[PDB]
Amino acid sequence: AGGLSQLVAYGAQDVYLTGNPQITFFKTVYRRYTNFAIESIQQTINGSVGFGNKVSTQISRNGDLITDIVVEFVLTKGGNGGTTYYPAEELLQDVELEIGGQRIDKHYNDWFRTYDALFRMNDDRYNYRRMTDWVNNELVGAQKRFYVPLIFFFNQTPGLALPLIALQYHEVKLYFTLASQVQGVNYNGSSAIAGAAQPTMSVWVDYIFLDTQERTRFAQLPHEYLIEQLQFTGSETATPSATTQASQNIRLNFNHPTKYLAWNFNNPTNYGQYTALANIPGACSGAGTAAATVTTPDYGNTGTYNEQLAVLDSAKIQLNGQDRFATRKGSYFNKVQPYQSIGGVTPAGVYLYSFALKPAGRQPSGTCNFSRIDNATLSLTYKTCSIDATSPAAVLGNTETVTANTATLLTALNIYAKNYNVLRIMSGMGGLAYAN
Amino acid sequence: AGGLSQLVAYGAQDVYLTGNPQITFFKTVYRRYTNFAIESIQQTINGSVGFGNKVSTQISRNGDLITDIVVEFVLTKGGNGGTTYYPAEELLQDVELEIGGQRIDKHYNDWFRTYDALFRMNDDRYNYRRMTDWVNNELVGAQKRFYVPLIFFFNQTPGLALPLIALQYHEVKLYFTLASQVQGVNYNGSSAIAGAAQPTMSVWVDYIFLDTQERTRFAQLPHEYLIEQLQFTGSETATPSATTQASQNIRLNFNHPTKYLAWNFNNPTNYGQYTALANIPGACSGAGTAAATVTTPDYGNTGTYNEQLAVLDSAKIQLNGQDRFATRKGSYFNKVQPYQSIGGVTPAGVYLYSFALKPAGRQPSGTCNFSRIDNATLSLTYKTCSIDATSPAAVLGNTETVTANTATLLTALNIYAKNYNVLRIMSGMGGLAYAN
Amino acid sequence: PKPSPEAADFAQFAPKNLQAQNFLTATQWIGVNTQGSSLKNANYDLRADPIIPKADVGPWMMSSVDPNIYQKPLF
Amino acid sequence: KFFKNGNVMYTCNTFSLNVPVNNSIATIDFAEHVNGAVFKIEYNRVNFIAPSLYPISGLGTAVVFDLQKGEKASQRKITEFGNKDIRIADEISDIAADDHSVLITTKLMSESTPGELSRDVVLNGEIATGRINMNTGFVSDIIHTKKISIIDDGIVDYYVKINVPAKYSHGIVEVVSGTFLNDIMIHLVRNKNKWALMDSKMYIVNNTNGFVIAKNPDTAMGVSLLEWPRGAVVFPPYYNFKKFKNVNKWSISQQIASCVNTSVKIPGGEYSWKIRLFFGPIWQVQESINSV
Amino acid sequence: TFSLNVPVNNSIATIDFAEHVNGAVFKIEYNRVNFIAPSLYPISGLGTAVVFDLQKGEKASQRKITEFGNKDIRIADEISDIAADDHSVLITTKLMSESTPGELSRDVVLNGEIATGRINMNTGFVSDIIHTKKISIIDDGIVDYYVKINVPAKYSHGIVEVVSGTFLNDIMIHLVRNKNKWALMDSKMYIVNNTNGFVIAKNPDTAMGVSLLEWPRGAVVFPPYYNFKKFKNVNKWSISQQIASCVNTSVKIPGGEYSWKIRLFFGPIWQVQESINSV
Repeated sequence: AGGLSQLVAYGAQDVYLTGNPQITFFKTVYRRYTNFAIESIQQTINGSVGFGNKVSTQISRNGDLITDIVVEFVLTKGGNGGTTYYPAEELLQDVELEIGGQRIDKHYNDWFRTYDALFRMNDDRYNYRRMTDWVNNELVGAQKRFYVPLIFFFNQTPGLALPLIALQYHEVKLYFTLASQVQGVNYNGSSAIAGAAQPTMSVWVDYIFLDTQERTRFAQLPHEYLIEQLQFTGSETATPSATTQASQNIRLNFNHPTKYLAWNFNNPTNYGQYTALANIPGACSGAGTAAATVTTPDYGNTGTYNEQLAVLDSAKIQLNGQDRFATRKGSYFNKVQPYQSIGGVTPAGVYLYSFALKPAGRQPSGTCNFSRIDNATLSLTYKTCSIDATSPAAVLGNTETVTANTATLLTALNIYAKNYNVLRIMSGMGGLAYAN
Repeated sequence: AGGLSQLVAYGAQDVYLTGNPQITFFKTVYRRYTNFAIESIQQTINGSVGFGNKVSTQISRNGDLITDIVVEFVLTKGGNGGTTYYPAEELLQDVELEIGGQRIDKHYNDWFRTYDALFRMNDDRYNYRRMTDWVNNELVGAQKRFYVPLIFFFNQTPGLALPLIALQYHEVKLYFTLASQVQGVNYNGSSAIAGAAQPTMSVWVDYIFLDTQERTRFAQLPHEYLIEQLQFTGSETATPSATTQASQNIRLNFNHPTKYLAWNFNNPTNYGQYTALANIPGACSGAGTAAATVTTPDYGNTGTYNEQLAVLDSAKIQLNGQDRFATRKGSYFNKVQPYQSIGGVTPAGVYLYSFALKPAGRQPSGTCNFSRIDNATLSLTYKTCSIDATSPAAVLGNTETVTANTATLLTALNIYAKNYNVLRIMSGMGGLAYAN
Repeated sequence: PKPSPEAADFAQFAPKNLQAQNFLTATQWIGVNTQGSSLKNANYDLRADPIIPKADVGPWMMSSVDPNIYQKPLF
Repeated sequence: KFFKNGNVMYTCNTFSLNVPVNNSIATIDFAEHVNGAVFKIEYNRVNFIAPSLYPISGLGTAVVFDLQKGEKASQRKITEFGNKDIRIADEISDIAADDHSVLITTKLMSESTPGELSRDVVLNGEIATGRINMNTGFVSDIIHTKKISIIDDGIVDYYVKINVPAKYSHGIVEVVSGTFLNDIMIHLVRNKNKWALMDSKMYIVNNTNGFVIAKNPDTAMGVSLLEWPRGAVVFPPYYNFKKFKNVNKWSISQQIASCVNTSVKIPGGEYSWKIRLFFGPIWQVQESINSV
Repeated sequence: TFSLNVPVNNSIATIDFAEHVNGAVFKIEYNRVNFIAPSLYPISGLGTAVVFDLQKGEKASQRKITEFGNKDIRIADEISDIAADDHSVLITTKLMSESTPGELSRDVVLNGEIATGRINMNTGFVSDIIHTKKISIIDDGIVDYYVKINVPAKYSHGIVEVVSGTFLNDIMIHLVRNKNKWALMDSKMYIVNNTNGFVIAKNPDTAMGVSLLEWPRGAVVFPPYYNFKKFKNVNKWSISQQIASCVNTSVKIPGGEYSWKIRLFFGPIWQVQESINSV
């Protein structure tokens, strides 16, 4: 009576559902695993820590494999609420991973902001904000210990952990470049803030120490890891003024099979600004009041979702001079692509086109082999920058082919490509199997 | 042009990606399962329902396996919007799981809040609150039905569903303790609310009705299930307001393979409060205006994200007199560990340290078995509660090691351990494989 | 071995409604205590402590703390 | 790794009308129940010891037939040009001789009749002992089954199985280690001319004409083959090699092609082999088998 | 066009191939057993270092007219035998391997487009029906020859083989399925062996043996539905099986695939009888 009344109602149309059952949902079996323990210790930083300086962190061989790495910065505010925007990862300007004397990849200030913008997309990006930025309207003088997790190929999943028990003759180092200008801590815009103290930096590395039986195998057998790289060269935008619509052809100097291309349009002096400024709430400093300035962002709200303030009208990607797909408007790459491949929201001004079915995961699922493409380009068409940013009625009520006049400040073009390589581990040395 | 461009541009590195294919993404073969139906059936409750009263349900064999038990309440407000904070969880004070006369598990009001604080943090925390709290600024007298899904080992995934047909000679029953005080329903702060009606409650059990061939196997075959348990005894702290950065070393009493430890510093009067009260928005009743009272929270906003209002400066776990990892500051366990281990937001004041790669999951991924060690101690260093809770310039503007003078109210130390055990079911009777 | 009111004899049916059993559980109910007395004395140091058998040589100072050897050493 | 607990493989194999059909007339089915990790089977005082080290180790009537090895099936999937023991896909990880590093999928049994479903492994691991490379994963994609069916009459039918998408090489049906204490080696010819007792060479290879085999030191084990595949569907001149080797303690072989055919491909289906074994004194074995 | 008015006449026999493709001339020989396919028509020679005819060979044919034993009107044939030279027969594939040819042959109407006697039924010289042949010569001297017919929604009479033997076959002998002894009866020189006949042999001195292997039958319930086979043993040798010898309107034939397997082999009359007696 009830569940039974449905249970017995078995026929022909559910034979292909429950005939000759192979699985059940009501008795799961858990696969036993090699024992291990998670240990997290402090690495030594060689060099002077400070703004604009460079230090080298030497990873010790205290455990057998390396998994998660988190870099701490202790600093204070130089301003009121809303004057900062992820200063922790602006400070962590560049991180370069070197294994045995050769480089793997290099992660840039805005890459960290981009990955967070277009892959870490659920409430975890609030958690991330809490780790890297000021969230609770903190005031001048407040002190906070920031955590900037690194997002290298092995920093999210244990399956690609660095087998340092194998790599006994070739060390792994982390090279850190720190920003000389951090918004709201040392400079407000370009205006230096007096009394800005230097940060305290610490690099924490999570070691896996595992059972002697598999530990011994790790130390002796060769390995091949599905190591992933990030490749990057910065470029320049061709943003128009008014009555004229610009376009430009960027040559994509990428190699090795990719998962996606991700690009943003940046104001060089306002970290994280991918959109134009407008006199609307959250778009510029003082927005909505008589003191509103559309040349200075509301730093804490720098990232917005109003693509009307986007500069990009349309784009298409070419391979060997042939179009990959027909022209799409900028809103396609901002809203449709992250939806079809990842399932989150990408802030305005940041764009992605995927090749992989699951670019968020690490199981290969479709790649563009740029090593076999002799001429790859990205063709960008811009919005006409004719809207008067100072008039709320002008930015909130205009058409799709135009943008704010303040968009002309987005002079830096940053195009990233995420690609595959093979990390080969053999008799104490590790390195990258392909280089193109 | 189009897709053929990449397919012909095939290379040598691709032998690691698309050479000698093993799988495809475009031909999914589905696994046929065993016929079943799910039904929500009301079970009876023994005991007088009321505040401070205890009740129990002896769960009948309506079906084959239990997949999900949800407790529900009918409650009325004793106050206006903002006077409540997860009152359904405060009311469901103790839930004890008994299979055959011996305790298998027991969960606490505060644990439900801790689990929700840690693990259930996406859109589900909002729908969870919709089930357990008042979310629409409801006024005195509003009535709604509340649902408190239980989270024992057989409720989180159907693969751990409890087979009753395998346990015919043992009773399966739940005990429920109903809190004598529920904030915003019977008491406003510490004072009784006149006209507070007793609650109405029902315990719904969702049964699995499965077909005969598998039902026979369930009854006839012995079973072993990998199950979760919650270990818990509460303690107290001594957070200073002045003269010392106090330390505490609390001896832990845990056994069995532990997935993680989690803890908070609670207010024994204000349910779910893990941070200090302050005259800043959402931090206390009337915050931001002259009527602000810093001794009473703005209950609907009891949970916050500002670690400045926490009391924990640092912690480490010491095993057998030696530190298993080096000291971390308190914000580490509130933000970095759940980032690495869970992938969501943890509200301030709730802390976790994992032994596991994926403690949010069901399958074992690293444990600390406290049955083999001699001394498990959690070492805490506290913040000095020496800034003015009523002055935003101080609450939003100070250093890492100091917190609000009101923070000393967080005197209840709640340390939980989540562990594995094995449930053995033989000849219609069950129990635990191991017990200490 | 049973009083008559207990049940109708089961025959000529096969719904598989009820279990066969011995009606008693003990150690497998309560669960095996893995600690024993091994944590009264201690191995705070990490190397495994070689075992000298608990031979109860003296009649007055026997003790009951168990061998306490780690199940698998670190090596 | 290459020594991982297990792996998966995909093989693409197509053909049209260039494949003969070898009728695998023998097949296997089960009605038994899942057991754990050991069998002890007895009937008529004939015991079978089936340890966890691998499922067939010893047997006898208060005696043993070896100290070290029981029966195993295997393959020589590719023997490019008659090369050495490069790819033996044994059911026993004899390279270790202590751990059974072989995945077992199902072990059904009932008293008197155990069965088996297991994967095989590459005997040489990854070490290229020849001039060519061997394989990748230690555990291969071929599965084997067994049924050891004891019949009330005091006889047991031993069924083994092999399968692979394609092979044009040499199969190993049983690798057996019968003790050296079997002085008399004797077999009957299918022409029923005589029992061909011969021990002067101690080099015995019983070809197609050999009907049944027996060995004893006056206490005997009988061997009577029943079913093996053949291209008996249309009887082409396609190769179907069936023969025994008794130059070693004992081995049963089956071969499809002399390392390579002219231009012929392979069914890729299931292969089967049903052999009847039975035990007793020299008299009982001879008296029973002489019935046929 | 029919629904469920046909019995299960189960064609247990079927033919398949494991051979390769070749062009337009085939000669197969092994252990003195040879077949000659000159592409004038599929089979012109057979035997073991002997021949049986010069101009006629093995073929399969149909008798589509069931008007109570009428004359040769609706005879679909495999060979353009009347011309006896111009092989105006479309062949689908000509396969071979060692000792084993295979062929798929599209049949033709024997009489052509003209009527004969009184009536006819013909839409063109070439017909849609495909016959199959397989000749597997075994190294022991036994050769298995299979034939095939497939005619949808039929009620007909099929001729399994037609072959012409040499006049040098004076001794006729057949074995009755009682296996009591061989029946040496040659006084008629025309033997019609029905169900009771098991195997036959013919020889002037060295013999050709015949042993049937498989023929379609309704063996699901063994109904009384007409399933009769016979030999026509005269100088010319035909093997046939009737399903609808008359105009049957009450019950039809499924019209699916039907094949026949016959085991042919050669050797001394003694060896032929001994080979069968042993089985």
